[PDB]
Amino acid sequence: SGNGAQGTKFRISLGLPVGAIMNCADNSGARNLYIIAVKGSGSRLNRLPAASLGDMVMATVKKGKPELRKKVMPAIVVRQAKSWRRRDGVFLYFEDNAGVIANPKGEMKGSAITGPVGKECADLWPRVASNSGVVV
Amino acid sequence: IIEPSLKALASKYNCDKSVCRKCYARLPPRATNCRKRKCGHTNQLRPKKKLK
Amino acid sequence: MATRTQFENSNEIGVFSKLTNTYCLVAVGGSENFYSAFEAELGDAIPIVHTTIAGTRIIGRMTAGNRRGLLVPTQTTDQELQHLRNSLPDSVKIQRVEERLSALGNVICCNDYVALVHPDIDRETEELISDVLGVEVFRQTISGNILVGSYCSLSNQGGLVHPQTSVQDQEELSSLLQVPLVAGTVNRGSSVVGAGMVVNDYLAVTGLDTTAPELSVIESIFRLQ
Amino acid sequence: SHRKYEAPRHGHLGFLPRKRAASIRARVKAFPKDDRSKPVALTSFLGYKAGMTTIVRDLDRPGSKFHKREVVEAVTVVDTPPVVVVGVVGYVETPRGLRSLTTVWAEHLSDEVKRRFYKNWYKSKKKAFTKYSAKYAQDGAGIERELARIKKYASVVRVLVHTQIRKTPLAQKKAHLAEIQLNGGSISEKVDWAREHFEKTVAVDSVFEQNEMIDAIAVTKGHGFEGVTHRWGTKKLPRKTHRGLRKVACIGAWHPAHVMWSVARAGQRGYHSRTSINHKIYRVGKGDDEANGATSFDRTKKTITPMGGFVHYGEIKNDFIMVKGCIPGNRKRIVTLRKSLYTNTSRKALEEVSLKWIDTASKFGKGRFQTPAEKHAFMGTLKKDL
RNA sequence: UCUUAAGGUAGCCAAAUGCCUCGUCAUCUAAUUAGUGACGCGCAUGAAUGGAUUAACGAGAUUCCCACUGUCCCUAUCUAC
RNA sequence: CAGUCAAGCGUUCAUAGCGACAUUGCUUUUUGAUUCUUCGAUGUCGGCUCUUCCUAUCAUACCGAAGCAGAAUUCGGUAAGCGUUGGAUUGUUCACCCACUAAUAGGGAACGUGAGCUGGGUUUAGACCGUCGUGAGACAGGUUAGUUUUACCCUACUGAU
RNA sequence: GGGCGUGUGGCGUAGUCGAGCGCGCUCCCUUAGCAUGGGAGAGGUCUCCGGUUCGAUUCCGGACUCGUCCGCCA
Ligand SMILES: [Mg+2]
Ligand SMILES: [Mg+2]
Ligand SMILES: [Mg+2]
Ligand SMILES: [Mg+2]
Ligand SMILES: [Zn+2]
Repeated sequence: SGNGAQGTKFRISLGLPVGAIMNCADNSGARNLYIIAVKGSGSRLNRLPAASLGDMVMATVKKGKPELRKKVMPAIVVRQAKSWRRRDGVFLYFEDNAGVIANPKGEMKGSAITGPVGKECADLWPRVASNSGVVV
Repeated sequence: IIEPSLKALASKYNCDKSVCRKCYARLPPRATNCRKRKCGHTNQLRPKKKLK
Repeated sequence: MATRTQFENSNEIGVFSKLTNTYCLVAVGGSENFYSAFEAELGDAIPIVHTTIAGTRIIGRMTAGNRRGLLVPTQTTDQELQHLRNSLPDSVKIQRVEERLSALGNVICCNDYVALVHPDIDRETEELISDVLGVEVFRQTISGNILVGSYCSLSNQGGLVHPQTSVQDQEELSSLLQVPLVAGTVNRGSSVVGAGMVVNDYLAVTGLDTTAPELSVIESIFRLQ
Repeated sequence: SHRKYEAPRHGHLGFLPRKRAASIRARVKAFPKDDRSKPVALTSFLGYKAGMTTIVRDLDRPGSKFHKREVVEAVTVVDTPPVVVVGVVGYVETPRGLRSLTTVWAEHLSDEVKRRFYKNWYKSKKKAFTKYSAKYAQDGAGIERELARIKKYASVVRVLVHTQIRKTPLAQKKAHLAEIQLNGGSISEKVDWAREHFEKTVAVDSVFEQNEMIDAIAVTKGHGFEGVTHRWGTKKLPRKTHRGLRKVACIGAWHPAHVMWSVARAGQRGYHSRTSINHKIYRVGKGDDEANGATSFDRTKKTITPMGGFVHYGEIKNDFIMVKGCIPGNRKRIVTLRKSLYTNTSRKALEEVSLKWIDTASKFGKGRFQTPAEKHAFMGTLKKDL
């Protein structure tokens, strides 16, 4: 995350390392996002920088519209599909990995989100919560 | 603005010093040698750089 | 007044607050300036409730409010529901909604008389809105934007809609809602106007980056003078 | 040449050597600092680790996102029967450190404590402390001269106490005996408290109370001989490695021409004595009480023991300490619970905790029910029930 | 005109043949001393020293994509000997 | 890699920051020079793994100076306590880009580390091309394929009597 | 990476400290074609920026850019 964080986030189990391809949930014309970096990740020998729900990543559009391909852009993870624990102790997970496109300040490139988003992401990014249909 | 006399009193402790050219030590304004051992008590001193 | 306020740096006030004629709702994790704006402008006549909806600081996008009633999602806990029941006046009715879309502020754009909803809501939820809020309902999209609550700001006097909206859609929605509507932007050009600001009959609260022509458009369309 | 990429050291050098502990009861290396103003009280207690469970409580942290919201936390249960005071000892302080000078015992010693002084109890004349009890049953002659000796000398007074192992479901029959420091009043008041409390029981609520941060001292679970990969956490060698891959590749340079002590090698894992600090007490339960597992919100009369008992331990018919989180040692192990060595404010050590619900489902599987009444009500009648 | 008889024709190329060289342009990628397509004063390509092309075939050498996975993040567990 | 001198630069002003013409040093992570030791043999590239050491400090702690208003930055001191990454290409060390980060500092330990691994390169015998040679053959020119042995002893270290 | 040199009009290229020609094409005239030729055109921040000079392409310093040459291990 980093700059555009609205508050802090509890540790969510990391599910999306570098090289992961997730679905592109918004209506910006991109089909999938390919994660090349995680904002705020630490440094360890041989350890891959991994992303969780609500994290801001750097991503490229591998499949989609040609004006979105072949460049790096920030993205926000909204669906994780690797099970994580909340402080009320429910273990929950979606059925796919999904993110949306944003600028470095966090406002969405698109306008609407298809499918659910996590509340740990909706609380942390208000534009995602603004364009989100259902928040769970 | 502070006051003219009060600026004089504060600058007596903050600005009216000398600086050793070798070890950057903040020194008395009428000093001849640096009080520090690491520069070897040298006499290469300059006035502390004022504003304006 | 369109009052300049931030939520700890956030220029989106409709996300973190829900303002009606009879009550106000604000998030629990708020700054002194953010609370002081609603306390000074609203006064002691109108209750301001510090609330959490479904464990989330976002309350404006989670709930849809009216002077007659308040709608909350299923995930709202019993402690939050009881606190809202105690803090709110006896006139308003609070009822949980069991519906898949579950983010009622995004789904529903409503005022005292007439409401716009997401087209794909369930019929039981539409009847629940018509019962609790006492409000006639239309299923419509604002130039293809299904999130009418996020992409419209509505009051009794007038309405602000999305900037990239077809003019034909503007007179259609204006005739359907019986209020004048203006396409405009808020928070230095942000498209999401309903998430950008809250409004009622005598007060509008917006982000600090909302510019002076935008604020003039707000006070003109909502007749706050 | 220099290492190509920097990385932190595997393992902690301050927990060396990783050998087996000397005893199964870990030693209390330090007691809380005395001040001669408080009343005379013990500094620690002995119990047996029973197992873990979950609770739900309402979190009170003014500023957290989970403020005034329910959380579920893991707690561990320590079965604590009332300990029996037999004996006191005094320590004078020399230029070579603390040194005991006398030890004065109680008169009647039970069988479970005098089994500690034997390796073959079943073939014995049981002659232990017999001439010492013969030193007793005079008026006072050989007794208060040692007691006044501890008063005249002996700047530190410690009390010999022993557990009541027969009150627990353990099959040991031989009690554990330990020294616990007294931290109240003068030396005379300490030894007067001990003399009054010979052959008497001290309960766990006399030393501990709720929302208190304490330390657990215990020997960890043993694991025998372990390779370097799990014993130290080193990186596994690649798949096409001849002569094995759960190893460390370079165990030292050419010079110095010796294996260094700081190189991770294979050996014993576990069964080390550890002291884990800052564990908050959530419940000081009473064994002479039903509805131990009930709270003010649950209010169903159930004891703290789960369905089918604690796995590998049994029942909690005595008093217990519910303490937050994990403590070292496995179940059925003696553990010494100690007061904190310092005053911690932290806005976390001062939090008042009131529980909402305690889990009493079976830990011997995926338990669905908290009480047999609830299980019977859900499932209806069965074939075995007529 | 010389040298020494004739001076590289048709084709092909930073090719398993190009030192400089990680050649220049395009493409492939977020990023390519790799790959491919072009260019050619080619250290030192070239016509049975065989040149160019080529379907099918190859436990031949090389690049990319889909599927797939403990190769890896980051290790854990089980069986036999 | 570091001094000393101070013509100059720095609006003005040698020395905030620099600094010519000179000149004094330190170092042994460069490359040479030499040939002392080893030719009845000390396993010669790089990478992976792992420990420790040095400071000529990239970051973190506390400070001094400024051509230090704030923000950002630069120079310097005590300091090695603590950290110093994920990738595309190449066998590479090196390099060059992408990106994260507080920062992506430099080095030593028989150019640490092959009875620890690997064998891409180099460096046998097969084979192809170009140049050279009448030829056999040559080429730190290019290409492809090519067996990586032994610990049960002593010490050291890790644990156990 | 370093060394060594280099840089002029739209294009090519000449200049001793006192920016010129050709070409392209701007125009007009010229002509039985197998369409030429004549006369007048414009055009540079001399790679750039400083200093010396009275003035530097012309002298010099710095930077930039291009071309060359030499360079790693076993
Ligand atoms: Mg690696
Ligand atoms: Mg090394
Ligand atoms: Mg290093
Ligand atoms: Mg179990
Ligand atoms: Zn000095």
